[PDB]
Amino acid sequence: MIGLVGKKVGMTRIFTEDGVSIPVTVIEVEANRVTQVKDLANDGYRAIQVTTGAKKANRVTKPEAGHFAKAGVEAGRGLWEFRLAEGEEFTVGQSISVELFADVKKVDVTGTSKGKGFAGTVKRWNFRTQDATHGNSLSHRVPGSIGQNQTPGKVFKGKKMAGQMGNERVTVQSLDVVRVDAERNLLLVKGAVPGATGSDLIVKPAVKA
Amino acid sequence: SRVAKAPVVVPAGVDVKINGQVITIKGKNGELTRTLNDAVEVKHADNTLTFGPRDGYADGWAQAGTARALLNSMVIGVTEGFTKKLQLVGVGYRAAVKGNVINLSLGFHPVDHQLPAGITAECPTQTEIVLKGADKQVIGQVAADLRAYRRPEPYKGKGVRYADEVVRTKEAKKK
Amino acid sequence: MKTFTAKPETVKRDWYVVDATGKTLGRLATELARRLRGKHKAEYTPHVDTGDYIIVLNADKVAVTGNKRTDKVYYHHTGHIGGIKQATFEEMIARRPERVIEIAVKGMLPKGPLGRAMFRKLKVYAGNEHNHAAQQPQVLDI
Amino acid sequence: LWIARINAAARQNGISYSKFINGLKKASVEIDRKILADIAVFDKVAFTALVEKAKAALA
RNA sequence: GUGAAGAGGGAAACAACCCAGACCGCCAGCUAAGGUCCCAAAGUCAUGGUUAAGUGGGAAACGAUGUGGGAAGGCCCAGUCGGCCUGCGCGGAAGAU
RNA sequence: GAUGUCGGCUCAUCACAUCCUGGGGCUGAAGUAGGUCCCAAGGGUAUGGCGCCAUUUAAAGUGGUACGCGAGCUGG
RNA sequence: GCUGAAAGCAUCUAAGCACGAAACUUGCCCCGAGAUGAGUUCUCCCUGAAGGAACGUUGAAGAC
Repeated sequence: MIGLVGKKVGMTRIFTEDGVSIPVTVIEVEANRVTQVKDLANDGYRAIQVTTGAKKANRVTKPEAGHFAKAGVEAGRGLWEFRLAEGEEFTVGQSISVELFADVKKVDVTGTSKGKGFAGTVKRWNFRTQDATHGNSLSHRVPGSIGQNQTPGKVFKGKKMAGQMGNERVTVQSLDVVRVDAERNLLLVKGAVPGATGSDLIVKPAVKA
Repeated sequence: SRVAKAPVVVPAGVDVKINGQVITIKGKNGELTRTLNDAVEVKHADNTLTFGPRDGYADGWAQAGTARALLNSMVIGVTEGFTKKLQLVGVGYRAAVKGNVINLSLGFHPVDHQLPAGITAECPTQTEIVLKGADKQVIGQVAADLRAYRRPEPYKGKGVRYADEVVRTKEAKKK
Repeated sequence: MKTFTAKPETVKRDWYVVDATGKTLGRLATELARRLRGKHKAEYTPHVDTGDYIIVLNADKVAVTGNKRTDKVYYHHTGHIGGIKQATFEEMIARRPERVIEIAVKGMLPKGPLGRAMFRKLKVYAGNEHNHAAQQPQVLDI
Repeated sequence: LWIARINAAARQNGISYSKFINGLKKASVEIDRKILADIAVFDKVAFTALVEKAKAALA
């Protein structure tokens, strides 16, 4: 079924009554509004496309303004779309609230992780380190050997080396939901969601058991 | 060959619908159809279906022996039916016939399996099961379904076995 | 004087439809690759394409002889470190029938730019309804 | 090149290439392959008469 | 005998294997070794059989009711039995980008 | 008119003639624990001391790749 | 394993049919129309437009 689009705020703890702390995180959600509904007889898949937030008058181009004005809804920060779950039907202009997550109790959170730049091999792939004394010269963190001699002649595809690390889309599964506040529009979920503060997080019900 | 040439009497209460290579004997116990090997030429005459070979075909009478042999069940089992018997010796395994469902508990979870339409099971005693049906190939398969759970272990004979089957017990390793 | 060479601008091309129910693979692909190259015209020239457009229907109904139904294996290499992929005939014809025809005709044609230019003509379809009805193709019996 | 040209133009009329050359050799005609190919390209009306004569002379 | 001191065509590629010894030219013909379904010029040719293993397209001692043809038998009012010569097959048969 | 040699560190790749884990036949296989063979290469396979010892673990498999790897390190 | 002849019986097989592994194709996560087969849908502009780029304040983005 369909999820929500929110914004990570911070990380805090929650005290249960028996004296056990629970490390949670807080996701702020504004009321998502349905801008488009697709169906099988025109495209080939059933899915809804929603928006959230608010944007300025100048920064929105003309065709996006017309496309939003067809549905009669206000502007938004970004557009996302969720695959419909084969037997739900929702109209155009309906606002998807936060009350929907009062029963699922098992969600997965999808987001963009941090980015650590051009990180080396030891930070990326967890290599090991050569000796720092006993004659070792000009080699403390290099990868080392990378293959054979006069037989393959080529380094095989998929070799683990240096590169850009982080800034990748990722998904953390099987996170317990803890507290849903439909009056101040918040969602407190136990665990550690990916991404820095101020990003965009996608919350879906867990596709596994 | 000698089983092929013998005319088997096909009694009334049946239909002989040769719909080409396919045969329908819609009657007392349903139908059984199958593209018949293009070799076995069949022909309806009188209370029998005459099989011969068609030219250019390698098996010929070899396949006609099958056409008279396995489809002798087509002659007989429609009006007579067939009945199988099973027993079990040794206590500790329970398989119960709840309708078309068979449930079973053996010291393991209980496992389930299913019974087809034209098969009826009766238990005149707590240990003996009698199965009535329509087709030889179906009752043999449900026999392989029922026997495979607690197959007869050959030391103390415990398990589920047939009524007429013999199983030879032996010693238990003196030294 | 000289032997005439067939110019590319003045050439003419037709459209054909080939039914493939119950045919064997090799003795159909041979005629397809013969007509696509343009060897059945009296205007043949080995460096100029002169073939004919061909549409093939009922590709899933093609048949093969003997135990090639199961024994014949199709391989490809992913190019990666240690992977290689295989598939039998049944799984491939269940997944897609277009690649079975398009991998057999491809080997029978020359290699190079003219090979791809010739292969661009053939257009196979899995079912029995083609979407090229506006060009008025002629039914050809092979 | 010429052999393939004559072979296609002869198979268009219902006779393979080998029987074509066999019939022309038996009918005492010594036109070689270049003139045959050029005639087969430009004017089919003479080529079908040549093919018909070869078919008559073969059998 | 060939190469060294020899090109051409065939054996996928392949100095020493098979056919054959290049003075120069031409958009002419007949053949040798090898071949005629497409890549790649020429038979989807004609008559009678064999193989069902992709055998053809790698191999031994040994083994088995695979299959075609032939000679000689023992018993028998509708056949059965296992011995011999012979053509084609099957198992024996596991390598590292 | 030059193809740098054994062991160790870092990094691996592949085969199966299989050490563990999964499926079975036979057993001189009551059970537990075993012996051998058939199928199976997806994952894993220890630390110290001078071939052996001490102690863990389900396990501490057999092998080519210039007896892998010095325009990567070590000079024992 | 079931039925079943060639070989009157028997037989997992020659014809059809049912089970059967951390293995195989799916399933789970990510990339993905330079897939030249270059795909799909919604809106906007044209009888100097829609927009894009240069410049500036910069970032939990970053070697440029």
